Amino acid sequence: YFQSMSLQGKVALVTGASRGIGQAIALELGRLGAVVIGTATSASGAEKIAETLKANGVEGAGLVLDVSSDESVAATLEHIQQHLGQPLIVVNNAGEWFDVVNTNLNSLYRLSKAVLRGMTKARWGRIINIGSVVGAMGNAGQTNYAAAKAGLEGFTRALAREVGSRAITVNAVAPGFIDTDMTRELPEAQREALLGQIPLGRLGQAEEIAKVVGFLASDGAAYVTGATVPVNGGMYMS
Amino acid sequence: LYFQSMSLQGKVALVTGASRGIGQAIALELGRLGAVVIGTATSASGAEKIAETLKANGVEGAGLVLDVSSDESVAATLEHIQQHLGQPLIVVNNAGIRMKDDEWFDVVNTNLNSLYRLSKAVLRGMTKARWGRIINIGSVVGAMGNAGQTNYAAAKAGLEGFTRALAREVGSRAITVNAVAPGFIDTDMTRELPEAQREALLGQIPLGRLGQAEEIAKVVGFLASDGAAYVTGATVPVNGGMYMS
Amino acid sequence: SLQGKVALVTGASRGIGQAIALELGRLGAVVIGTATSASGAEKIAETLKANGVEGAGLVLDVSSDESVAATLEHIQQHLGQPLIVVNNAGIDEWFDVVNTNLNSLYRLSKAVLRGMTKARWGRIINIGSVVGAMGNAGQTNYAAAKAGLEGFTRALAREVGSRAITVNAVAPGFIDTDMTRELPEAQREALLGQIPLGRLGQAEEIAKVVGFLASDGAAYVTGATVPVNGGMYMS
Amino acid sequence: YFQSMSLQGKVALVTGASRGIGQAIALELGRLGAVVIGTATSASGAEKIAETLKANGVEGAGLVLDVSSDESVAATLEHIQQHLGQPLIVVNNAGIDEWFDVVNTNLNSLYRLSKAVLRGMTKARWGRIINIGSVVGAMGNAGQTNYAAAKAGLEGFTRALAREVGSRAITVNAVAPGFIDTDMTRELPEAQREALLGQIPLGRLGQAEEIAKVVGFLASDGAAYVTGATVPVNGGMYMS
Ligand SMILES: CCn1c(NC(=O)Nc2ccccc2OC)nc2ccccc21
Ligand SMILES: CCn1c(NC(=O)Nc2ccccc2OC)nc2ccccc21
Repeated sequence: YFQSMSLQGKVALVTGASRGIGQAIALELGRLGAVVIGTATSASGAEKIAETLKANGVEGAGLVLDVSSDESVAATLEHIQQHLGQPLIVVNNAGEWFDVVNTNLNSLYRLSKAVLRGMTKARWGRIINIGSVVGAMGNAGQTNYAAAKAGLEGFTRALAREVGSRAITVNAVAPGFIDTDMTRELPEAQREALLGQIPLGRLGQAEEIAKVVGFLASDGAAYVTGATVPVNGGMYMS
Repeated sequence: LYFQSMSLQGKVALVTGASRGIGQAIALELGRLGAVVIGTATSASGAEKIAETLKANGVEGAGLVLDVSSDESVAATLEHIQQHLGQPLIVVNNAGIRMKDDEWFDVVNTNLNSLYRLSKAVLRGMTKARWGRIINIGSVVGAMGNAGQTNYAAAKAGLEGFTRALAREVGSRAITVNAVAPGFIDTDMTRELPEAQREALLGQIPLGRLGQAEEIAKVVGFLASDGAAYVTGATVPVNGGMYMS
Repeated sequence: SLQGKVALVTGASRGIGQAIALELGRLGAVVIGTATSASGAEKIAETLKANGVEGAGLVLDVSSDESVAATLEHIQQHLGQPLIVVNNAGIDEWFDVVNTNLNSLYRLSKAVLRGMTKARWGRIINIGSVVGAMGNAGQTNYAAAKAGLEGFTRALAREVGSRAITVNAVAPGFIDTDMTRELPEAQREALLGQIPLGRLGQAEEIAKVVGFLASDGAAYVTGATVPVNGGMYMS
Repeated sequence: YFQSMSLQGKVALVTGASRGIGQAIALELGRLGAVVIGTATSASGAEKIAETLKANGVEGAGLVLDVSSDESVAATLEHIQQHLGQPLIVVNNAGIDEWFDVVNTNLNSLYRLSKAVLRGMTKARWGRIINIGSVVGAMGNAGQTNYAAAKAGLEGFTRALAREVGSRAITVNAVAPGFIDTDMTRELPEAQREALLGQIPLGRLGQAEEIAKVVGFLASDGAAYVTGATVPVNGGMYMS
């Protein structure tokens, strides 16, 4: 059918939506017809999200959420339920190597567990996990990226297996080197070395992540689950 | 003249093995998205069936006879398409060629040699246009036991590696190369199963059902689009959560 | 040969852990095996003595910072620094189990690394869990634990490599243990039919791989997970 | 006079044994007690192999083999059968936009050889096939492409063949080297060498002997439950 009908009738929760990849996802799910709730860690972030949605003709809301807190999670979901409805599309974009991976996976799990009750009841759902962008400094940066990706992949596949019988899919998107504020002011030598390892020869656009998410949220992705889609211009780091 | 804003309009898509099943659903999905579609089969009747199926669904294009194992068939088929329809810039390779666990070698070797032949031939046009999409379709699970697993895991491993390598080679030209790896989709093999076997098969699939051909096609249609321009070298599994390697 | 080396093997009172303890001892290491109880520890100490292996049995709870620190201090004072460390002890449930096991691996590994850093040599070898149950939940849990094991092992290897410490893992498939022994004949048969070699693995066959990874000739292997599964791959 | 060697009584065929990794594997299997047949593509290679085996006290032979030729394969194996015995340990270390043809041909060669030696293993109900992957051949994107493609084909092939032959207690495994100290790496500029080392957690190149040791373990009885596996030997440098 028509693109702006793809998600009509669905409420999407997108964490970390005030800028960058998260904002582009919020706008793309809106354009596909979802009601969109974007989150930020501050009140002004939340308000910016609400304004950006309105400016682009997307219905929904901006909210304050801290995915590391049980209380923030439970309160936020109760707010959404009462005022907008049950979020059946959930995009986790809000985030040395050990602590970071362990904490991010704990956060994914907390949020996922909380939104699954609604999806179990509806017998339908989409959980999409967004991995971290390539950039960070070092052999340490490489270590950290490969570890986070490996944890993201394994988690996503496990959770998909658990929830599959309820027609809930769980997938992940693993970005490579994407043009965000974080990557834009990386020293020129690191940026160049990164470009030289990307077959397409350019950075990815936030919108190019968002499009993949939008597809995974759609009905035609209903038999994709447990998958991690790399969006990296052909640069594979393991 | 009619200019579409967010569609495959103006693109010519070649879909090999389009007379039934997955290939046919892909041909119809790319047509619905606005491409001109050339579907192929190894026989005149398959080609005719394709041409009729396109016309019934309002899709412009053609059914052609193509044998991907033959240099002559490949070159002739591409020359024909060039002259009459234009340069195919979306190419979907879906044509591949008691099941025992020794059949993996010949099948994987023949199919990769065919993927390579076709891909090489259509790359010239994509290089010249500085745009392209090559999308390789994997083989479905062909049988229920050990041999079935062995042959499916081998074909999927060859497909993944080949796709990633080719993507690296052509990336600088803004040509993406991806693959779609199906799991269990509705087939004769699954239809002719005893009820206990069918139920045990479904119990190995987290979603609890077989996949539809259309559900493969939708993933291919996305890969062909502009918004998948940064996806390359990837193999998207479409298997309801059933992962076998 | 491992003469002159002190090896710590967690979970050594039976099965895979015990076979690893005896194998490293046969290769000449001084061996400290651990159990969660005083009787387990004592059984370990008796087994080592019966096989002529110098070392000790100790009580260790890898989930406790105090147990870890105390245990390592005990070993340092009485036997020396453990430079070969084999982690074989482990604790909708896939999440908590994996998350806790990786937290334990990390705790122990971080503690034993001081001594390896000081020696400029080390071997950490993580043992994966055997397939724990038949069918989908068993597959989910096993694949998840294996995936977390592989990624963790690779990341740690990258962090400690410059100190000539290797970090590797061994991922067993179906091994002849109490779990597989208490299976009904029909289940056992169906299981064998999914294993190309057509038999269950022996605990000793895990121990031999570990014994090799502990050796000098494995010095360029790091970050690797060796599957010991008779050709049965699940993920 | 009597020593119990872990491969005593076994005949090992090692392809590509005249230098480097293949030679170190031939010497290692010999030290472990096997009778060793090393091959090369030329008569002088073969002779060099035979001299090296003799200098190290290893029984066996150097032979000319071209793994791309059915005639050379069948003739060479028949020769070995008649004069030395059935090779029950086989180590494939011989190889020849080019990624395709190289990988595709090497896997076709592995298959030809493997198929030919399997009848003897089937008869004995015991075997070891060990496939050696290519070292990283060049710095840069093409080098990465070719290396990742070869490794991916090697892994998939090795796992499939293992599945096919498992019921006969024949194991099939691969060893995937990273950067090993040989002529290619020995002659890089100091800045490139230092940057290469900085991508290897262990901070050094691997030795040929360190690949040979892993092979020697895989050939042993204690590796009997390892099959289908690809052991990376790369100092922690993982490229895919
Ligand atoms: C947080 C520990 N961890 C994990 N996984 C993890 O924590 N959980 C996990 C991993 C795989 C599958 C399911 C999981 O549940 C968290 N993967 C890692 C990879 C590299 C370093 C650490 C990793
Ligand atoms: C037919 C031999 N073969 C090949 N042959 C091959 O040419 N593979 C290949 C070529 C280019 C790039 C990647 C490749 O494999 C992943 N790949 C296989 C994978 C699994 C089982 C057998 C395979």
